[PDB]
Amino acid sequence: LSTEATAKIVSEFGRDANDTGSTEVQVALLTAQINHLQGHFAEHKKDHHSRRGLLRMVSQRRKLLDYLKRKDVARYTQLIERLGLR
RNA sequence: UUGGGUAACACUAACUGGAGGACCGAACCGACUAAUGUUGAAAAAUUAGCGGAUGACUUGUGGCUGGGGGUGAAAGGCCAA
Repeated sequence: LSTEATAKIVSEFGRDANDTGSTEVQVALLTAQINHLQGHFAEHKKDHHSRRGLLRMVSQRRKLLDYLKRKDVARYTQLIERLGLR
């Protein structure tokens, strides 16, 4: 993931200016990495060690969403709708 | 295929679909048990009872391979009683 590719995905999801670590921002980056990693699975079926990597990643995202939906259900439906998870 | 659960793997339910030298059975094939017949209707036939059924299947016509040769899922079976 390129620098600008990361900085841009953080800005488009950033709640406000200078928003680096937020529920929607975090999950955004994780989702991205997950996508690239999942696509990395379509190929290299043998790469088992990487499978564990995404497991932790997706687990983190699952917990982040669980926290969000639990607190603000509105920000949740919005986040998912924008990304495309679930 | 749809729905649901899962990160994925894959799972569950419903629906769809319907293969299978598969099963019971028609064309049909086979033909175990008895009597009739046995100068018989018949040089192996009749009757009751009895077994099997989309395939490497069955069948018409045409054509090929021949004598100690051929042909034979072989029984020394068949090559016009």
